[PDB]
Amino acid sequence: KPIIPMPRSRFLRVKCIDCGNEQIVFSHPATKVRCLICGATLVEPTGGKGIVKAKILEVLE
Amino acid sequence: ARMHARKRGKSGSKRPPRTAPPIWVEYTVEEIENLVVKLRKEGYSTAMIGTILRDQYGIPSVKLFKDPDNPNRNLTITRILEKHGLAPEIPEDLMFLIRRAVNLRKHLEQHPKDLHSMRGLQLIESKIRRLVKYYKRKGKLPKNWRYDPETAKLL
Amino acid sequence: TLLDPLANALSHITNSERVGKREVYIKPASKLIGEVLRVMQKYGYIGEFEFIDDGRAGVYRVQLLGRINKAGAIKPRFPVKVSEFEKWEKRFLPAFEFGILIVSTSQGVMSHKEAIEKGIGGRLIAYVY
Amino acid sequence: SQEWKEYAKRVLDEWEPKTKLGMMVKEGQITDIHEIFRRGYQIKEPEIIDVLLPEVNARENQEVLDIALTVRMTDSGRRVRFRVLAAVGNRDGYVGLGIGHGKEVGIAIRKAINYAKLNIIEIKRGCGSWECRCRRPHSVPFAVEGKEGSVRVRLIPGPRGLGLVIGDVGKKILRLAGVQDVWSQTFGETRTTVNFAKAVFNALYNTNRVAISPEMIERYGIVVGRA
Amino acid sequence: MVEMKFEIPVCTSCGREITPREHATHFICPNCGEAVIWRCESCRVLAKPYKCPNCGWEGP
Amino acid sequence: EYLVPLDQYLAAGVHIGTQQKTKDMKKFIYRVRQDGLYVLDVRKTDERLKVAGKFLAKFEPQSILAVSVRLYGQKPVKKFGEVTGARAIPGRFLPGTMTNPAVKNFFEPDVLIVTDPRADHQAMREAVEIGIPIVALVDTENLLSYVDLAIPTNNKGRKALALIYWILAREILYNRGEIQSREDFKIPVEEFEMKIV
RNA sequence: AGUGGUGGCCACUAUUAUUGGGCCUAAAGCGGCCGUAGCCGGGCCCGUAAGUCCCUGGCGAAAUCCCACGGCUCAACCGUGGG
RNA sequence: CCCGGGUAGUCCUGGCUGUAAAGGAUGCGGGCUAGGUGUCGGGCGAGCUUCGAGCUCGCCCGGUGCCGUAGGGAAGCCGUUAA
Repeated sequence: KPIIPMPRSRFLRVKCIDCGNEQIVFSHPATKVRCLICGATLVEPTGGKGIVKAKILEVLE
Repeated sequence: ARMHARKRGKSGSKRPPRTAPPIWVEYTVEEIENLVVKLRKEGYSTAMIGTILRDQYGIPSVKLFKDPDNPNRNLTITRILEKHGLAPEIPEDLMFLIRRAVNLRKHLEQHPKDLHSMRGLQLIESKIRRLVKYYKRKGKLPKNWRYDPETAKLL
Repeated sequence: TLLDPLANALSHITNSERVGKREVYIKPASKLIGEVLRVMQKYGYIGEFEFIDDGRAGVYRVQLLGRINKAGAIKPRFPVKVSEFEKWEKRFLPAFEFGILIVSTSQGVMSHKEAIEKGIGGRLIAYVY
Repeated sequence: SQEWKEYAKRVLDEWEPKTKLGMMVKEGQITDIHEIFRRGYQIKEPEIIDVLLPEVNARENQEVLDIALTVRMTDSGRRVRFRVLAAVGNRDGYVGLGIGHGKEVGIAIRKAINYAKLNIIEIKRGCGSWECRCRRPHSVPFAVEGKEGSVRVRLIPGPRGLGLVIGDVGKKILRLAGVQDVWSQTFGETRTTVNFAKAVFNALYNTNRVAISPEMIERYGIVVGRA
Repeated sequence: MVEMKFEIPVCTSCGREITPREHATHFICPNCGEAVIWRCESCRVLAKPYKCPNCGWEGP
Repeated sequence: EYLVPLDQYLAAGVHIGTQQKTKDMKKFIYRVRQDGLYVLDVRKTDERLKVAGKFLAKFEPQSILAVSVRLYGQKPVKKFGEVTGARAIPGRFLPGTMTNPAVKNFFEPDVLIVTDPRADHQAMREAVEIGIPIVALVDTENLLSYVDLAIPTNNKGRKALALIYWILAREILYNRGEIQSREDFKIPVEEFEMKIV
């Protein structure tokens, strides 16, 4: 148990498969991550981390 | 989560000790207000608005942004709704309990013999009454305002 | 629910040093806790003490020198004038002038010995020996 | 004094050292009694201490506290047994307490005194009262608390010439400890002499547990053992 | 009357003095091999680590 | 810099621990296999046995006593004591050994070596009742209470048991100046082992 | 030149527990939950200064009580002086 | 007490009665204080996986036993789910 509580969740800078939309997403989403343009699902909110479906570009703290 | 169940489970969550907004964010303070009002005019509450902002738009917290209209107050989604005639007169948190109480009351009307649900009602109305008393202390609610089930049906 | 940071802190210190650890972290950090931590360290009971900016309420880090026998916060803030001070020394200390007490006078939190010559009353806050 | 040295030489002749601690107190590179306490060896031979502290053998330095008469019993009778509690010690901060089982009075007395010799400990003394402050180890340096069984005992420093205001058991134990004035408070059943005596013993032993900076060593004239 | 002021030993791990009948130990340093390290019974039972005064070697 | 080859260290099974752990031990842990076994850090074992080599030869050969009760530790300790001239007592540690003066074998060592803390509770209790420091071979489940020197090792395999005392005797003769070089140590590792008949 | 019996009161007693008690098995946690008054309440800044603390004016009679001196042999008792 | 019968009761609907060795014989909230040890729920990291958390090992959270360092207790015993 640390003195200070850090957040385990990260953020992900992600490039979409279809329309090549670049987005920032939460590592533990609660709803289905819909792209802005094509609207396809990107991350699936599961019990733990969301199941990313696009291609990660870079993690963010 | 111990007021009634007295169970010490901690499904809470952790925020980083961040004072300044993250560098990697691209949206300026003006765009977040536009996004939240767009979501709110659809009919989303501040909690789910925030979940969507952090989920898809990827913003950690609006509270990390400082109010352009006030140097000494952190910007909150509720404050943004208030800034444009969208904040609710009844705060969301109590409104949700009101509607839950009403629907449960219908269920009890249809099912007089479920005493477990009777006790559930007995505690959730104590929650409603406690928050009503708090708001009377704080003043966000009218002094004469008093929850009544028949009036709650209207709400 | 938490009610008083100071007594919790002093109990934390005492209990942690009964087993005899080295570095103790107190979670509910406040200004009065720091003003307290000044006093006994000025008497050499503890080693370095410092404040860590957690982000919620701050933490206090202390190194223990293994000097204190018992360190506890007297709760009910008894107001005491000067000339009757001895009547309380018999209640919290093991011998003549053994250990100290902390008083919050008009001039701030500070040791009891230094208050005798400063000639100030105030409310007892804690004690240690 | 010289008689005690004579007895010390006599026992040095007769006694042959069994336990490891025996050699360096027979060979003579140990002369201080506190050499035994500081390092923390174990004592099992009664001859180890009277060489350095022969005064234990004085009749005024040994006291018989109680003579309990317990009873085992079988189908064919109640078989008695003697349990004697007695204390020994020099009057300069070294005392021991002992309980001896036996079938006669003298046997129990001997075994009790012998075992008491092994329970020797070092007693810090001082002057911590609010009225005496004389920096002489005439009393306890500070208030102390001892526990044994139900009985709890609080010994508070007192002014010079007050005497020992405590039950006769603690009276004798402290009188053999080189302490003259102390306030006493007793919690629990004090009729059971044995637990009371052991609690007093443990309180005296606990005196050494308190952390002390040298300033109060000056302030109360704190002496670790012989003054 | 000579006041034989002995030096009561002090444990290294905690700094507490050694009472007479404590089951404490005294042993030579594990790396510099000249400094005497004391270990009091309380320090011994839970086996908290100790540090050398001379070479700064750490050892349970 | 190892006193023995590291491949041979692995072969002797010293690194192999059981599926247990203790919080006081966690520092010496290397990793946990996918089955549950807990593995030691061989480097720290090397450093610890080096320090023990510095220690043990400082004391007198006759005042050092070792005791073992494990079936696989009875011959290694005997060979160790014979090599270093240290007293050895395998098997059941007799009660009252150094705590009862009137026992025929009333020997009071200035230092004691322990194979398994779990096996010989009586030994360390009697060692405490006299008050001497302690050296112990600690596997992944042993408790570190009253351990002035803890050596991480596998004290179940006979090969490791032999190798540990082999190395320790070699370091004893190094520090006492009796034997100068490793090649001078002609006694093989097999001499300390337990011969399965 | 007192000494005994008895009755009332305090201590003995931490058997009234503020200082300072217990409530698994010895008398002693109500079957459970909710909740009003009351009580006890998170961190930081600013103000007020009611409580809180230091200084100072008026005031709580005499008598009793503590101490020095003096008077009656001394004492008790009385006065002078300080508290 | 054993056996053979047998009414109220035991069952449903509405209401009353407010009871038990309703016992963990342990009132509830917070913080602190060695550890080991299994299962239940959720999450995570690996490996197995006929790819169904389907299966094995470690970790975090919540509840749920036992053993047990110190400590407590008159002891019986309690000992982070504290007495």
